[PDB]
Amino acid sequence: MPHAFKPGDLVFAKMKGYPHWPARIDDIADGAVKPPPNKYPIFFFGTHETAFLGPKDLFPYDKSKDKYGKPNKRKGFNEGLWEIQNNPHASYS
Ligand SMILES: CN[C@H]1CCCN(c2cccnn2)C1
Repeated sequence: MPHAFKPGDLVFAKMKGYPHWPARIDDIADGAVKPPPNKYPIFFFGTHETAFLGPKDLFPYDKSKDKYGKPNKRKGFNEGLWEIQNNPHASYS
């Protein structure tokens, strides 16, 4: 049975105006800005951007990749697909 989201989990993350996007739940570094309550720091593969999202916009990657893991024309998306498949836990700093 599912647990709550934790750092390192792989997802497709939905934002307004954008396709479900390959991403991961990030950790929060000592001294860094924390998310709002009930929100997680989401690192978007390919764009390397961070946004804060709640579970309603988070789709676990294994269950969802057949639907959402196809090439997209949008900037960064196909790099993102490579990252989540090939090195999803690397530093992209
Ligand atoms: C994939 N393009 C969007 C997706 C959602 C995350 N976006 C953010 C969030 C915070 C800052 N900059 N960009 C970029």
